[PDB]
Amino acid sequence: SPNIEACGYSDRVLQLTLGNSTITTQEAANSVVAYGRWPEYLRPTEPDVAACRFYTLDTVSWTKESRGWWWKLPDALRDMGLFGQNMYYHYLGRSGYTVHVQCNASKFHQGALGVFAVPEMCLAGDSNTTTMHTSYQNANPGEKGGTFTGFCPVDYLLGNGTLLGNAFVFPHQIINLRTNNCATLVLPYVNSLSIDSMVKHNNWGIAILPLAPLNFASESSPEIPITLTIAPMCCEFNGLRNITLP
Amino acid sequence: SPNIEACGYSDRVLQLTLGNSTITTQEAANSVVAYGRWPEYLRPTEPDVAACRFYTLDTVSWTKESRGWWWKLPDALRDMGLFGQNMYYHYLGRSGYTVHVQCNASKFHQGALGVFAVPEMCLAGDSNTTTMHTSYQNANPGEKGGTFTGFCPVDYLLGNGTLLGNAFVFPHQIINLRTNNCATLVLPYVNSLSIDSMVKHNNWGIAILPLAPLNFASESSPEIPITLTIAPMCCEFNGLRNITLP
Amino acid sequence: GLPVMNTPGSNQYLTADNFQSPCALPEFDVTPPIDIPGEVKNMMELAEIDTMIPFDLSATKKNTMEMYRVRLSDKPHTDDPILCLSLSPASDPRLSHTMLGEILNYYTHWAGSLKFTFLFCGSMMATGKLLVSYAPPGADPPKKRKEAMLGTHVIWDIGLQSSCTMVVPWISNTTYRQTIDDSFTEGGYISVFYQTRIVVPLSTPREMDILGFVSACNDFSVRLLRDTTHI
Amino acid sequence: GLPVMNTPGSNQYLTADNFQSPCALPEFDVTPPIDIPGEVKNMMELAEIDTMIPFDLSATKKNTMEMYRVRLSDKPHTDDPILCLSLSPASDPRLSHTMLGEILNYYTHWAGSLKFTFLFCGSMMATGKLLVSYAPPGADPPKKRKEAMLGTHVIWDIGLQSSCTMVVPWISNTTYRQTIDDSFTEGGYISVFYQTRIVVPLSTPREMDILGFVSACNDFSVRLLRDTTHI
Amino acid sequence: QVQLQESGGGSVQAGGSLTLSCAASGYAVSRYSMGWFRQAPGKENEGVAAIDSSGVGTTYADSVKGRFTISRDNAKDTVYLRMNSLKPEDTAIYYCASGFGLSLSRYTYAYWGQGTQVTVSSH
Amino acid sequence: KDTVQLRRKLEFFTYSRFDMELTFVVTANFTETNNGHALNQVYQIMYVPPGAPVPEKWDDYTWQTSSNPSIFYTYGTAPARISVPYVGISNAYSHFYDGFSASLNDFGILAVRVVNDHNPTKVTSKIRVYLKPKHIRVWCPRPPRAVAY
Amino acid sequence: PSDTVQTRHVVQHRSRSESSIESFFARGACVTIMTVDNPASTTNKDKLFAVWKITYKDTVQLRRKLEFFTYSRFDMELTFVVTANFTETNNGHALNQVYQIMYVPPGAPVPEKWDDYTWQTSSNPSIFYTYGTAPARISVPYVGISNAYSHFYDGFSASLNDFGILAVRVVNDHNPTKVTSKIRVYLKPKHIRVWCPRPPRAVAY
Repeated sequence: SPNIEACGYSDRVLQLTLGNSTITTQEAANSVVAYGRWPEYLRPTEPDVAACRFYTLDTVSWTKESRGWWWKLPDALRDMGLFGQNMYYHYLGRSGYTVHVQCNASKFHQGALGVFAVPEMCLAGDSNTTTMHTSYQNANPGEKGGTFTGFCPVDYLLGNGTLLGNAFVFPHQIINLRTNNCATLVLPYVNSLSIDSMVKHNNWGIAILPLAPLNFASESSPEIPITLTIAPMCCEFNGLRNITLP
Repeated sequence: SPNIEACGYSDRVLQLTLGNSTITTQEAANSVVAYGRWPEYLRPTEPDVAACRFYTLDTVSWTKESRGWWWKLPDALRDMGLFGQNMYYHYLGRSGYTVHVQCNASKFHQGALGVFAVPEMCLAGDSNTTTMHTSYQNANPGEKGGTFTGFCPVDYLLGNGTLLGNAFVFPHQIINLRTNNCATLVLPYVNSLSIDSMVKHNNWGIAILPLAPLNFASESSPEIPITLTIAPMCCEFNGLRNITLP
Repeated sequence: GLPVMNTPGSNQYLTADNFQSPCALPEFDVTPPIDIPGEVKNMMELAEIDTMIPFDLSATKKNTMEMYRVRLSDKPHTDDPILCLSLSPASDPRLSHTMLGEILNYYTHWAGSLKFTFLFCGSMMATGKLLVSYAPPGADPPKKRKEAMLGTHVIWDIGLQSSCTMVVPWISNTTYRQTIDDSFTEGGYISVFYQTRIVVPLSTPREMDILGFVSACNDFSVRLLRDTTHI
Repeated sequence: GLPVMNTPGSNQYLTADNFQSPCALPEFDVTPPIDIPGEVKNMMELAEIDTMIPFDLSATKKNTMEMYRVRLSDKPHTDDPILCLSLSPASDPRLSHTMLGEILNYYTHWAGSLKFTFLFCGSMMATGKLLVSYAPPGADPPKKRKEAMLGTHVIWDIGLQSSCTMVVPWISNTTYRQTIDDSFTEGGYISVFYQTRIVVPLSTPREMDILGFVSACNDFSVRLLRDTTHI
Repeated sequence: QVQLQESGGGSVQAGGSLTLSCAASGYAVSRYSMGWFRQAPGKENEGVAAIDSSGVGTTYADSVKGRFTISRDNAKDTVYLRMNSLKPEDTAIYYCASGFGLSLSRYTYAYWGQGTQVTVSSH
Repeated sequence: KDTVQLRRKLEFFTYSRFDMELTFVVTANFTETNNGHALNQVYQIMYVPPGAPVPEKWDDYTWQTSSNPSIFYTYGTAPARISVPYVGISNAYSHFYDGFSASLNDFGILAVRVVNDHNPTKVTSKIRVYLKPKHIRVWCPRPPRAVAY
Repeated sequence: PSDTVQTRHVVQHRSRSESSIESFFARGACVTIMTVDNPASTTNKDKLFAVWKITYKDTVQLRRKLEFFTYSRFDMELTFVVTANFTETNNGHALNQVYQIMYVPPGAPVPEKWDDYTWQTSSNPSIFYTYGTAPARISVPYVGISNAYSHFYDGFSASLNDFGILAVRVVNDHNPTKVTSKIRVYLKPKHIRVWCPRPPRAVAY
């Protein structure tokens, strides 16, 4: 689906400095808007830059054995400064996400990463009658995240009971080592309501699985790191409660 | 039905030179358009003269014992240069036919030939439940053709179970020895589809049976020859496959 | 609810009715029709198509191709017609097996004109003259040339023109005639005689044949749809 | 009361009908709908979305992620294709498990074009050329490069562009084709061969993979809604 | 549903001839070819022999060439893999697959058998 | 092709398109000479579009057909009636087919069972189907089939 | 003809009306089979009432079809095909019956006994279907609490959305000859809208 061919190497280093953050993106161009919609305001307190700035999660090692990785939103960013706060001090909250996944290697490494953003991504446990099942804490692995396997999400079953090959229905991009180094996914707020409670309900779900294995030239770096930078877009929350300071 | 009386002898020798061919028709006038329709293009690769030119089948002897003869289209012309090729190299194919049947005798021979073009002419085998029955090869006797009898097509049953006398519903002309020497039948493409596969399905069926016996003055030529010249009209085929050369 | 009253005829099933019922497959893409040559609009059209009459349905010649071959043999000039035919559709075994008759066995009446075409199938050199005769309904079969000569007749010349066309008119009592055997409404006779005789040069076979055709006209119509299908 | 007559079809229940019946909850405030991104209008739209084909459904590789990994190994230049595929939807186990096929198992026909996209997943430095070939319906499977070369083929270069897109056209006898196994209407073949060979610098792993995708086009349509659900 | 019943397996001697067969259900064997793939303990999907029912044009792998013989039956819809003169390297769990057709490649097939274990036993 | 009347009538032509209107006259009766009782029944008629799974057992999943139409005719009322438009795969229905691939065109299959369950007194029924080809069009006529089928 | 450029695709639409959403679900399928009865004897199990929670999740046909999407809004049209019969091999009689079907809106008191007050429901709808006529039909509009019905719900609070509960009993009283009945319910989701599609559930449920 993502049959693009920007250039191949590197051209232009154009940094995204929003608020306090700074990114220095590989370029800027080549981004996918989920379903063709930009995160908009409810048609409330709009913090903007205060909440709307780049936060970086923990970097994870990609290896010749890796089966995949997964995170939840806003869940992961629950331990992020002002966005971490505003999440616990309000009963409401809707937010967009600029999932900017970067992965650098050399002209000598080969493989392919597919960043899949699954809206309402519940994980594997074939009890249709009683879903949710796995405890609040397991279902929410924070900023460190969870991982796929060959709480148990099977890779070819996308960790939900449906053949991986059809995953390509959800918004995605393929970080193919020989071409792109970056993945840009703007995910607008998707839920059954106009606004809801962030602490309990998980909107999206970033799942990066390997479509091609990792092969490194003779002897080189045994593993390569993948980084996930996420940012809250056009967010609002109602309404401050006894700023119950922890 | 064909109650015409051109002249009786010969007037004008006007040759039909299409592409590489040359005919030298008895005249030109006196032709029957099947149902009042001219072979038109689908409303594709149109070869024109390359495919659209006169090809002559094998000449057959008409005798005082002859019961009749029959051919299939495009079947007969399956062994004809470019039209023979284009038939096997394409999965499609629709075509018109200018069946120009000639028969020459003297002012001393007497008899009558009725050239009947039966659209979708399946041959005799009274298994309504299981038609087609007779093998692909028998059903397709090529350019040499098949013959009626007193695979078994009964003459008075037009070789299909219906009384010959009613054959006059299909387009036809009567080569009556005392008048006409030539028969011209333009048959437009008739089938359940807009275009189909020629190799498997037989559009028309030229059937020439004797309506009057052959009687020759004292001692003369024991038999007279009948010739069938057929030509593909406004034909198209889609789409060249690995020009799988034989 | 809107005050409605159920009248007699409710819950019955008239086979020949015309009502709008539910369509089992909503939004189904029907394949569009193409102009395949030869579209038929009405049955009377198939009748205006000349069809060969099987004249000689003799003991051996019937159910064989010979039934279509009327042979002019070498016999004496006897005013005995070479062929005679009853203009009585289903009330005569000859007009019945024609496409024309095949349309008439599905109705009760028939009106208008009909046309008999005779095509000679003999040597170009051969010549002669024949008299095709017509005797209107109720009249006795013309058994002599002189007899047949008096009525509507065409003097068909073999020597010149090969095909004769005699259009049988509408000389009928009832505005609509019986397709069945009735004396109140009985056809008539179409017969051929030796005006002259057959003249053949040299040693060319002295026996040739003639074919016959029959069809309807623009004014030919039918009514009261009936059937006759057995098992 | 207004004279009304009950015709046949009254008191029956057509599952596929469309009638206005009583609304159980009068004046109920229905929650207004919001523009939640991703509204679907028709099923054909989900087909125009490229979906990865599980090419290698081998004994061990089927029902595992390996079914999606076509590996270009280090073997001799034998005109034996690296991969061949039948353009016969439900009549071939590979095109069936695609989102495209998943739409086709709910209809009887399918029309229009389809597009196969191949994405190379090897070292930037690695180069070579391959020949993606297409053989129209009814034609025999191209088993040699020379054979496959004659027909519609794309010469896809690895060295330059990473992704090839070959749009399979509409070369079909019937205006509407069978989604079932029929010889009257059988797909064809899409196969890949070593135009050149694979060239890798230094000591970079000599075996990489290629992924495949399939989707529909704007002219792709379906008909006759059917099902296949078991217990 | 197309079924291929891999029959003719077992533990024979080194040089011990052993024929294989597969009953092809669900389709007309002529529309398809048929081949063989072996996989040694913990190794990879490797080819051995394959021929097309219509053309009966042979094709073997280089290492197996000579000793192995493939032959089709259009009457019983079965293939016969005459693995003659066996060797300790021929100890690989075999598999049969109907082709589109025709030759021994990576996978290039679709219908796969359950798997029959042949072990070229040696003293 | 099963009956004769409507069969020969359609044979005067080679090609046709026709809106097929169908009506079902259901009639019941007790079989055993017993003063046994039965409650007014319901029958399920099924027009299954051509090329679909033909039901075997009256228990199978294909008797639920999420997509295929069904008609629940309660006995004792006006006979059931459905309209199946031109369901041909071609541009016309071919009465006489010349060439290879007699299945004709396949207008589908009808399946009927008693919806009401097992009642001690066995009641047999007979469904008579009628066909009215409204909006009919035809092409290229042939001589009528003289003999018997 | 033969061509493999790389254009968008080729041509424009070609008629796709019978494949559209509304037309994809325009067919009503079986959703459940409720079994009541009118016993003269004290049978506490089959005791007149039959309770069933309104859920598509019970059957397979209509279930998998709805699973290609995550969100949906739909006017739920329901029809009830009631069929009766005598159980005992007796020439016993029975008068044409009446049944009471009850669409109880989500989050209300689910009837237990066929005697309780909640079977009178001053507010809840009811349908009195006399046997031997055209099956009963009601229309329940979008009764969701959210802006859409969530087929697959991710997070915590499977109850799904709750479309209510159906209860049916025989209105006619205790007749010596026991007659059993079966109510077949059908669901037609007219005016249906959907959002964010997922890969279809491959296996069994």
